[PDB]
Amino acid sequence: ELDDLKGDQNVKESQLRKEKAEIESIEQQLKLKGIEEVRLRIQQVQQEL
Amino acid sequence: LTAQDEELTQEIKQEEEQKQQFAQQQEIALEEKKRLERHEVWNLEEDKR
Repeated sequence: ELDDLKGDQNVKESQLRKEKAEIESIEQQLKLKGIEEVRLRIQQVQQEL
Repeated sequence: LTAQDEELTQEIKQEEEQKQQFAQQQEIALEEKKRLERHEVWNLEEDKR
């Protein structure tokens, strides 16, 4: 039971990290939005992928 | 062989952790690609909340 609970908690933590990163991404896109900026950021995201 | 087994255990554990790290980064990169693609303004303002 302890192992199952810890696994679930770690899954929740991973999702929390993902949501934090997506909030960061939303803020970054809000700051950056612009045709040239959008092109550069799309290129950066493609490179990261 | 016990020493080598311990080394392999640690290495496999760390490789799985790095695999999960890459999976997280890949998923977030795909999400940011989506948000950079279409419906940027309203999606950016709506999602953050």
